[PDB]
Amino acid sequence: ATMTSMVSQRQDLFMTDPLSPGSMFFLPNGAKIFNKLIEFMKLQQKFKFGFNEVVTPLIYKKTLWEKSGHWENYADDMFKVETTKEEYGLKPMNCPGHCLIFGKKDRSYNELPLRFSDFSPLHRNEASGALSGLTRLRKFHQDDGHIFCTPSQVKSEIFNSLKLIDIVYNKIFPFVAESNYFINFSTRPDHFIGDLKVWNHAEQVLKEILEESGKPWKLNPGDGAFYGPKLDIMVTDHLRKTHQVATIQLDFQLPERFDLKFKDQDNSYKRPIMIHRATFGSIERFMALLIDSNEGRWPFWLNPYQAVIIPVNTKNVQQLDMCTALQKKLRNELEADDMEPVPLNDWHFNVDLDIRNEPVGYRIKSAILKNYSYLIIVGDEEVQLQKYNIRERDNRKSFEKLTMSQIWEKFIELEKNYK
Amino acid sequence: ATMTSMVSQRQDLFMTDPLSPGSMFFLPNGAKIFNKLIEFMKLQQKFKFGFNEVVTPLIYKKTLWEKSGHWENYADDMFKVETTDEEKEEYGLKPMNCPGHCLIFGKKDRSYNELPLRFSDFSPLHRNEASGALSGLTRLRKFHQDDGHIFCTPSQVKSEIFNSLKLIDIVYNKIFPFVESNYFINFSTRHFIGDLKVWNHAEQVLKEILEESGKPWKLNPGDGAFYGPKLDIMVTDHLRKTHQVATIQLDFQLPERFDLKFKDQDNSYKRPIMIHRATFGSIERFMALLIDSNEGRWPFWLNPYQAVIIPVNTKNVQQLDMCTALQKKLRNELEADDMEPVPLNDWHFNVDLDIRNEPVGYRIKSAILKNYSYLIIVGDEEVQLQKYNIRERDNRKSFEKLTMSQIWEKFIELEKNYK
Ligand SMILES: [Zn+2]
Ligand SMILES: [Zn+2]
Repeated sequence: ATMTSMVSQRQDLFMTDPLSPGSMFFLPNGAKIFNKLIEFMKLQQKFKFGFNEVVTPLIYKKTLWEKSGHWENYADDMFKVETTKEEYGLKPMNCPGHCLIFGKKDRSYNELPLRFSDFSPLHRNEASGALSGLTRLRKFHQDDGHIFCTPSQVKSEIFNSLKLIDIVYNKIFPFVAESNYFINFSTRPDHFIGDLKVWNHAEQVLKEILEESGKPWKLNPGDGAFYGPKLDIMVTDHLRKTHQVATIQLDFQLPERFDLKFKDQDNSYKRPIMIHRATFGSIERFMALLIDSNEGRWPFWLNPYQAVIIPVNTKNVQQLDMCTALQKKLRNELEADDMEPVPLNDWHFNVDLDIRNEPVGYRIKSAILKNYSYLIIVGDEEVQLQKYNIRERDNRKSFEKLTMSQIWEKFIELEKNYK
Repeated sequence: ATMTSMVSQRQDLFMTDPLSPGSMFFLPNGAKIFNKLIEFMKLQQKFKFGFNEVVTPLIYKKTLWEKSGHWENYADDMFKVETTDEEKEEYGLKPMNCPGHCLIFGKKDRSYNELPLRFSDFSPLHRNEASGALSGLTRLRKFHQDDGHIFCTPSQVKSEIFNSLKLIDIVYNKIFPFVESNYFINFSTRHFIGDLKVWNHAEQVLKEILEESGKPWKLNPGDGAFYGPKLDIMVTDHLRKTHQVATIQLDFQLPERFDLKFKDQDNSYKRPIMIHRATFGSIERFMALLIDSNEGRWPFWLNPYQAVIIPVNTKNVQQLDMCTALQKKLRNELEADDMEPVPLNDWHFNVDLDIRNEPVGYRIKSAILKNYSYLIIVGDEEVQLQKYNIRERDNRKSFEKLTMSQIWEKFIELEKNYK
């Protein structure tokens, strides 16, 4: 039994049905987690690193995949469909579409760097025994992106693109001069395409980046790719298992095969440099890694169960009213029979309430096994003192006596700073 | 419509390519509108009407659609996926999310206190029509429907319906005043499963709720051939055209056909009554309606271009600084070289800047052309008084001279009103 499957069983995160083999179901909780990760990524891309989200078509004509050469390339690794017969097929990747977007209009050097980002679902057909859990899948969401820029600025872009990664694995996340990840730098093979000039410019720029990075990097000379240099992000498990999550890969083949052009400052037509960018890699896979790392214990913001309120006596009126009040505040929800709707950027916390008639210790225990980030209990003392008893799960000495307000502000100041 | 296409051309909303007929290109501005509408509906369903978002797989075995009953009537325009060098069980693509949610409900044992249990699905849908039957935003192959379903005991039914109507009364009766009611309803009983007197009982409860409604309504033979009664919500067009924006279905067939059950307080298994719900319907279509009605006039909430700053003298440093100050301090963007992450719920505004060297009147030339919702101008008097000149979109005369913070607070208090 995998850790993933186990945590899913416990928290009701995921589902799998034979009617849809290899395709992942997301329950309301897995929903919350997924959507939250995606939201974080979106904010970071749009409001910091300058990416513009687009939504591309899921399926394309055979002729398109033939233009990119990914038709014969992906044979049984890609699904297919027939139309009323042109023989359409489903996109394993976002690349060709994002090339079309660039090609549809006349581009100028002043629009560059032009960066696109797409969260659209991706379907890949793999052997019935090849796919296991979230790591190897059929239908999987990936956060993609592409940078179209003049060579001069390439370095800068790479830098920024790495910074994002640095913020993800080395800052916002646990599990390991001393950093979380190292980098595999993949140089030119013996057989390649595209002029060697821009090739060496690229490679040199990269050598400079990694050199001044401070992060450790393996040279891995000569492996991949005929369309140009790669960078693989490597993070190691607490179990010592080494994982490649995201990859930054320059592509010289698509610009030439899709014939993309941009007006330069010298008023001549030059072909733009394309950069494949990923961070979370496979979102499902990323969630996998997170699961294996935290074994089901989520940071306060990502946690499907943010906190729980337990009254000492189920039949105690004071405690009941107090708890219900705090809940109603923390969840921040509006009645359905009402009219006025919910606004934007208003805070909402899950905050379940246990009304079960069992003993206090029982709800404590069960709620602990349930992973809740914060346990808030109300006894006689809590009632008389008009406060709440709150604790973090991962420490188990906190026990702060806090007012509704103070709690609200604490959770807000939590999701604001993440962690 | 050449309207939607015109607005798409001026605002850079949507793109189309021969290589993908039926699939719409969503790129950055149209994607902004899209994602924002979707976000609104999200918040509303989640923190108000008590819905849980889920993500179902795009691929399902033909066996599923068989067992559901869609493999017969709706298999006509449905799309199939082979992708098999061997069997080839003939997995079909999902035009609709109906069966998936039933799978989700039936997966785990449930009881009476888990109801009403409401899901929602924003997952992409592909329905294949004739090559010429395609209207650009009206009918596509690939589109996103808000969908959603409800599982509740009979006692809950009326309740769940009323609330489900309230949601509508938000979007139409309130939010969008495109034209004391903005809508009227329709009717049902068009191959069905079960007893005739049972379906007639459903028509009795639905007619009973419409009798208790207080809204205009009509009748019709052919709506919702199955699994039971229904209410079609029609909107009178800009000019003399009635459409159907959303549909509310009452389905007694699926619960019995998928063998769904729960445990009533008496500890006996009863068959749940499910309600198919929709509000936005097709988001491409709804978006089309919006485009036609508003012409590219979209309010400050939905607007891709939220505003523009005009430096009456473009070569003046004193004015420029006061401009960029407002820009940077408005969009609230962060440096790309920082390790500083973009927080959540932090406000952001598009608020472009025109440094083009021309007469100020020419930079005002296209503002209301590009359809900016506000026009901000900085002159000498604006620097001396340390404020900005704000001109309202639809107000040809009235303007306000406001400090930065006032523009901030103003915009925030605006987008919070869904203005
Ligand atoms: Zn790519
Ligand atoms: Zn349905």
